[PDB]
Parts: sequence; structure tokens; C-alpha cells
Amino acid sequence: FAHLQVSDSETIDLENLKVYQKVDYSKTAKPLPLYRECLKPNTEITFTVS
RNA sequence: ACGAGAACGCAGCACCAGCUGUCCAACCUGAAGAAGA
Repeated sequence: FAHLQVSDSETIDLENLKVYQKVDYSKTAKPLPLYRECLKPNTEITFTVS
């Protein structure tokens, strides 16, 4: 990494935003208090990482 | 009633002329918002 040059991410789309619920997996799908807006699927982002 | 008396070592004259406090040098190195809210 100290000889690698990782860069930032490029543009992430604005029309691909979709709020989602966080759920539990332990033998039941009980919702959890914290929610968050997220990014909807089938979105493509690009980089320039060499 | 003195080898004496009288007699400015004084007058004119720029410590001055030319000369980059410059040249080289990355404020740089190493470091996830996860996690049982």
C-alpha cells in the first residue's frame, strides 16, 4: 500500500438512491431501530486505480 | 637687560570605485465508523 496509489471513488449516481431497512438474521426478521437511505441496486461506478 | 625678539607645520583633498545574501531542496512519512444500536 505504501507504494500503491489508491485513489478516491468517482461519481456515485444521484438517481440510484433508495432508503433501506436494516434487519436481523437470527431465526427472525425483526427490524432494527436505525434506518438509513442507501443506493439502489444495478448501479455502476467507475474508478481510475493503477 | 636671557644667542635675542617677532613667526599657527599650516593651505587644497569625499575611505571612495565595482559587487543579487545568492545557489540546490515536495510540509512530507505512517495511519476503514466499525463494532450487538
